[PDB]
Amino acid sequence: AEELVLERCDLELETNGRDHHTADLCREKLVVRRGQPFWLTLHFEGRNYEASVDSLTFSVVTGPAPSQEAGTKARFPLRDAVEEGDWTATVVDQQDCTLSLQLTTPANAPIGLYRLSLEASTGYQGSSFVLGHFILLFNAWCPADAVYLDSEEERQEYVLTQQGFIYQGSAKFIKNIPWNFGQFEDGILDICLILLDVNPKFLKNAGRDCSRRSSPVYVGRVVSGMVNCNDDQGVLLGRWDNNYGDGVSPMSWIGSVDILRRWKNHGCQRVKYGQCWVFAAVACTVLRCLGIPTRVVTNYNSAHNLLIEYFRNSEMIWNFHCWVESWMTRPDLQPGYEGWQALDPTPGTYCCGPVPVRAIKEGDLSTKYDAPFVFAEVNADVVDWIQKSINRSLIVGLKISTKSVGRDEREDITHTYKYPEGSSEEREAFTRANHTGMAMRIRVGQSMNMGSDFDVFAHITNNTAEEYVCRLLLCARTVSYNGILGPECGTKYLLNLNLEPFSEKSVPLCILYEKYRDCLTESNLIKVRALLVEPVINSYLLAERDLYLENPEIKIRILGEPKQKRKLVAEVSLQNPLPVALEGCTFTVEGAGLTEEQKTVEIPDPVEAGEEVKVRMDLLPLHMGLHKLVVNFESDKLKAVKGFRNVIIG
Amino acid sequence: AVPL
Repeated sequence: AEELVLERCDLELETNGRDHHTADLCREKLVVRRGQPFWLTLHFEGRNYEASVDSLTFSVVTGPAPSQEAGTKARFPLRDAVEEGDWTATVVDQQDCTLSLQLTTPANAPIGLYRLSLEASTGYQGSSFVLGHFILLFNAWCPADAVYLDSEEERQEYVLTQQGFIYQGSAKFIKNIPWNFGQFEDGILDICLILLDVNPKFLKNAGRDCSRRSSPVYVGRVVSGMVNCNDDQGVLLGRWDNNYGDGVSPMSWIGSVDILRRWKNHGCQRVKYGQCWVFAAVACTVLRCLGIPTRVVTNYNSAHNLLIEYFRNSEMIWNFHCWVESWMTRPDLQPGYEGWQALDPTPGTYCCGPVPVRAIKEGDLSTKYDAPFVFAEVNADVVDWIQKSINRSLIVGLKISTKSVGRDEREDITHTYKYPEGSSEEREAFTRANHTGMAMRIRVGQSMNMGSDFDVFAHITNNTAEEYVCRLLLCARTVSYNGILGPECGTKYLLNLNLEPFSEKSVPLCILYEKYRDCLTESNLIKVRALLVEPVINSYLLAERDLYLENPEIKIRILGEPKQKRKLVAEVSLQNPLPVALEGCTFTVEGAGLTEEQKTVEIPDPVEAGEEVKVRMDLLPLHMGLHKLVVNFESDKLKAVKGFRNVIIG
Repeated sequence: AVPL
């Protein structure tokens, strides 16, 4: 019995690509989707395969360290019995010198490049051939696959469609930008494989990383970490300072292809520059390429305050933010979390997600991975205290948007992240999320004299069992009477402020004459504003308070008997409150019923800081009963200070 | 994107 001579192996690129929805990717290499049969044809030289004498065994391996235990290596006989869910090969057609086979892969096989080998034994003597290579991808058409989507129209949109829209602008002005995902363009798949092959998990344990690629949760997670630079292997370098001269402007890009190519072409070095939508767009491209159903989503925020300043000048809040959602089951979580999963590749690990959009709507923030981050992107919590009252100067999570299935229209998916405001479902979610509460008010607890230095306090009360780590900005500005804020006269900022369960703190800011003296207004008024930020759950506390800097009191002493029409002497004094000297000091005293003339006494010498100043005036009561003496004090730096004194006569 |  002559040994079979394999002439050639035909990969049936055409029939395979068509059937696996990978036609564009079947350049000259075979690409297929897992859990679905595919075809190949052996051409023999001489006699054909005779099942009765020939034994053919197939071998597949993927990655730098394949093993059967890890599912990255498989061996399987060419036979008639087909075990569903396994690697198998069976004959389906046999002609003169051709043998057509059908191969199937598990629906949870690791995706990646595979080398296919064939062992052909005729009784005693045997031979081995490398038939070729194929690439194996996730399969949204296969019901047993974790990324299965039951709607064909949605598989066209979220996997096969190479152009779409990315939403920008603002809630009020929703702007769309066209984008060429180009997931099937020449070279792109190879680049995506490289991207996996350079991720830190592959460096740490190659064989394990290749095996874990059976999971779209794992692959998604890895893609979310590799899109931003961080460790120079990453794809894009972010920049928001509006200065992109040594690179490409984030607003300029119209697709993912050039970015991916540039990255690879420079030895896997960051591409400049990106912003959120660009990170999201690339991720979407990579994920679609590998066959995980994905869409780019945009969320809008808005504003009308100390909050604004705090942001102007490490998570923060933009006019809009973009990320991706990807479709898959979650066998790693409690049942019922299959579906759309948010992944945020915009800059515990550099990765972010996947987290079920559903766990975010429900406030179930322990669900892996990174629920709080995504929750904080669509929920903020702003409260004022005037002395507690909800503040709406800040609104997060508006008009969440993504492209419509098979139409150039926008779909609003806000409902998928957030129950209606006021709804009882919304309240249950806030409750699951953040397990009376915490408050903040400006204290002074003292007199504040024009001229002095003194402290004000951000007084913070934590009446929950929870410990909070917060940022606190506490600052003061002069405030005129018409309410306009003048220049700042004291600031304090704590990046780390710790509040133990059921405790309180009075955080001080010193207010200094030197800083306020000259920036003061006609009012003698200073506004203290505090902002307490708790970044995890995205909660904000605002406390405001105006303060009145009082003028010194004019001491007025009457000396003598109050008897009807007897003589009396008035002693009038003021203690300089300034740490500097008063010049051109003059008191003015009058009062019908006590004196008939207006007494004005000049002060020759400058009144030194902290020093008192006395003058006296003889008075002549004339009628029984109450008379008020009235006094004005004038000077170069302290003006129109007043006082009075009741006097009763007998 | 700009800080809100």
